[PDB]
Amino acid sequence: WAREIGAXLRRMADDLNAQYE
Amino acid sequence: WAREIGAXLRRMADDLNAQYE
Amino acid sequence: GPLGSMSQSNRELVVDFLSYKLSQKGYSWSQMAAVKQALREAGDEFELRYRRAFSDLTSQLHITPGTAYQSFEQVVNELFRDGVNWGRIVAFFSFGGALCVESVDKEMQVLVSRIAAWMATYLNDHLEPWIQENGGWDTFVELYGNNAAAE
Amino acid sequence: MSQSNRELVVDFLSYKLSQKGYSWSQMAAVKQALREAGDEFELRYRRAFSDLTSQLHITPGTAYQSFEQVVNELFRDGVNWGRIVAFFSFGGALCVESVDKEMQVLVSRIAAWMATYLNDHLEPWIQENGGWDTFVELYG
Repeated sequence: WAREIGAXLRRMADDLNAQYE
Repeated sequence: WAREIGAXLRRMADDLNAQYE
Repeated sequence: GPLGSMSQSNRELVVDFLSYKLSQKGYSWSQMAAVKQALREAGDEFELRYRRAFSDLTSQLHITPGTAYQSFEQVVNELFRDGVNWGRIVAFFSFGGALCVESVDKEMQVLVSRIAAWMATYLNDHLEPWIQENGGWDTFVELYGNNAAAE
Repeated sequence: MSQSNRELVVDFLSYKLSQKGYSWSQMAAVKQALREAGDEFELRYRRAFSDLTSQLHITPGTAYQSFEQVVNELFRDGVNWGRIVAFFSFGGALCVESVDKEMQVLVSRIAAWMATYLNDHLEPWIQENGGWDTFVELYG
């Protein structure tokens, strides 16, 4: 499900945030 | 001059418009 | 009301991002958003259709704050000399855009808001009656935004 | 309208300016920065992202619940610029999916959920880190 989408977005976002920092 | 650039935009515009209309 | 990060509408940001994503799939957020997006695309298309020539033409105009309006006025009056069609309207937009970038390029930034204002006046005064008569911006959307070039 | 036309002129010029790395306004700069960060995220993660978005089951009656679950997990332990971009990209994919499924009634709603969430949960962190300007400067 939805929550376990948000956790695997949060994979994507933190590892973009570690490109963009 | 600016009129004969204006007339050769109006070349480009009509030969775009004749793609669409 | 000094503008800045804290006066910035979150709604506006969201609507703008969503309009973009919807348009990339051939969809739209609203007619206003679809008009804006179709204009951007038509503009790109127009500029890329004669990439070098459009650039070489605008480059031929040597704008300075003291000559900008007279050059703008001659080009645009001539562009619509014998009438209006949607193609000419797109060209009108692209021309104004070229003029703005060049203005900033030459450290003539003051010209940006003047150009924008001359464009709005021309649209509202000269073009709006034609646009309204021809079924409004909805017609442009259908023609250009919802169709690809013949080729 | 006539303010219609002026808004069209601003949007178009904003766009031409940004294509050359200039900005009509801070707001225009933020918008364009966001559109391109959203593209980069979606292209960067195209297979994974597209496969995640296919894992969701949307109906007009429950989409809001699904959105809350995704988003609260996205921001479970706080906020960063990466997560904010993922947030927008997610919202965008939710709208596209909605239209694919003939559920366009959801689109204006998703916009409202997002704006409200930005307003309540994201904006305080954004302004605490220098504002949208900070985002424009790192995300070009």
